[PDB]
Amino acid sequence: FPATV
Amino acid sequence: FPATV
Amino acid sequence: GAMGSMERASLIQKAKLAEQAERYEDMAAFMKGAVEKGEELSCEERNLLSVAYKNVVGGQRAAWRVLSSIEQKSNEEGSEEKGPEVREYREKVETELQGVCDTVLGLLDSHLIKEAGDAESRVFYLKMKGDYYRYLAEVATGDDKKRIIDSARSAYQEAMDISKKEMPPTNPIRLGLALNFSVFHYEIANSPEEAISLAKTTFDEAMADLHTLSEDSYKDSTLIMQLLRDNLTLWT
Amino acid sequence: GAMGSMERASLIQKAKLAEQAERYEDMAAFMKGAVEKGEELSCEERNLLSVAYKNVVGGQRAAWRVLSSIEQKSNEEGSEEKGPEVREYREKVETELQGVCDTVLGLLDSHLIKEAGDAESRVFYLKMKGDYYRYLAEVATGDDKKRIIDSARSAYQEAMDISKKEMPPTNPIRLGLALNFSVFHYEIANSPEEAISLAKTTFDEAMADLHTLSEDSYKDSTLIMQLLRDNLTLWT
Ligand SMILES: *CC(=O)NCC1CCN(C(=O)C2(Nc3ccccc3)CCNCC2)CC1
Ligand SMILES: *CC(=O)NCC1CCN(C(=O)C2(Nc3ccccc3)CCNCC2)CC1
Ligand SMILES: [Mg+2]
Ligand SMILES: [Mg+2]
Ligand SMILES: [Mg+2]
Ligand SMILES: [Mg+2]
Repeated sequence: FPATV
Repeated sequence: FPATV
Repeated sequence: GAMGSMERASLIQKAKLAEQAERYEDMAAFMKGAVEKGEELSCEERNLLSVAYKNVVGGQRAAWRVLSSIEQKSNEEGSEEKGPEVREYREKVETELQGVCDTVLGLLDSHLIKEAGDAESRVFYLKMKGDYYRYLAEVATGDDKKRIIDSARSAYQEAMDISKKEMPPTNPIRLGLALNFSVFHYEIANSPEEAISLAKTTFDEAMADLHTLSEDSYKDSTLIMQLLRDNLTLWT
Repeated sequence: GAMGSMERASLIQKAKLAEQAERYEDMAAFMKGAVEKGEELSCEERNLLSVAYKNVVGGQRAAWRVLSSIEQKSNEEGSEEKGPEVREYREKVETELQGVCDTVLGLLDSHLIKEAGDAESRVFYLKMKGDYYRYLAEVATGDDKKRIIDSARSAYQEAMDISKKEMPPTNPIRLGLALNFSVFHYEIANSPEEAISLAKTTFDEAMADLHTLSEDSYKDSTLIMQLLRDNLTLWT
């Protein structure tokens, strides 16, 4: 799963 | 903190 | 009960899904619903009940300790007055914790304990009763504190008496009961010597009975024996 | 609002305590209460709001993915029929997730976005709007799925347009917006090339502007630049 902020 | 189950 | 319309088997199925999803509040609600159907619980079902509430109350206790620490610091000399908020929010978490404990104690009293005739089930429930009175004791500061402590002690003692009569010294329930009653002595009853004696004797009696066990039983028992050792290491 | 009787400052104070105690549901409720006082939020307060809901919805999304996986497996050939329970419980978690998203979108619409005139605040809120439509899109399967996706895209695009005009390429809000809009492209809009192009261009434009920064600003910007790189590594 990709990084988000 | 001590172990409990 | 909001779970009154759901099948017992469906509640158990969903408890297991909730566990997989780490949704412990849901897991506990499903298991409360299952208990409230009024049938006795199997061993697997008793373990689902205990896992669910242990995780819920474990999270509350951790939060309560964080908040209590902040509150205690606010009452040291030279600490700036920040108003009632820290106390209020500690009280809020405390009240929620008490509520969960009262819910579990309620299930045990109505009617899990009275219907539990086999040693393994009766000891399991009475251990739980001691545990949830112990969590109440951890936050108790008033008139009933001694009675709460005694209620924990009484439940653990009944469990101990049955476990010593009816179960082998390696039985994981007997071991876990002893582990937790030992922690009761150390942390709640201000009896560290009793705590140490109990942990040691329990460990040594289990060690001497390991030879009777299968590989799988050996694994189960030694895991809890190591927790006894871990505590003894902490305390000595 | 159950928080209507509590002081704004007390709600903010308690949000911070809840964060320390890892009580993110409480933190979110406190911040909702604070927003509902009707005053604009400071930068610190906007960050408390976003941390609270990110943690709550993050937990729901993780649970939803566990349950969706189980459900998908139950619909493979040779899978034994287990009844409606897995679907029901996935639907339950889904509905709760949707509720949280609708709550956040509601705060943004009433009236955080319309009162936000400074670029940093307006971009922050519009990024949040894109994010919560993105979470709705992740679970959407019906007639409104395209419109939900477009609502995310529209909010992110407005945020992008303001951020490019009004903020330096190293601004952490601009970077985080680009990171998340890139993930929108990859995971929601089936546009991996757009995702990769955006992440790359954002990274390279930030790299070229690092020389203008203090040590502390450099730390903030490079942290998010590394997340861009991490995603690019995942995708290429
Ligand atoms: C058959 C029955 O009634 N219960 C099964 C036992 C409880 C679960 N268990 C354990 O060893 C763990 N938990 C507990 C141990 C002892 C008392 C209560 C709970 C040990 C800690 N990890 C989770 C399982 C096996 C026997
Ligand atoms: C001043 C203002 O309005 N916001 C402060 C910014 C958001 C918080 N932040 C971050 O770098 C983290 N979070 C976000 C970054 C970008 C957009 C939204 C949130 C980065 C991830 N770790 C937590 C803080 C600094 C600037
Ligand atoms: Mg109290
Ligand atoms: Mg003795
Ligand atoms: Mg649905
Ligand atoms: Mg472009």
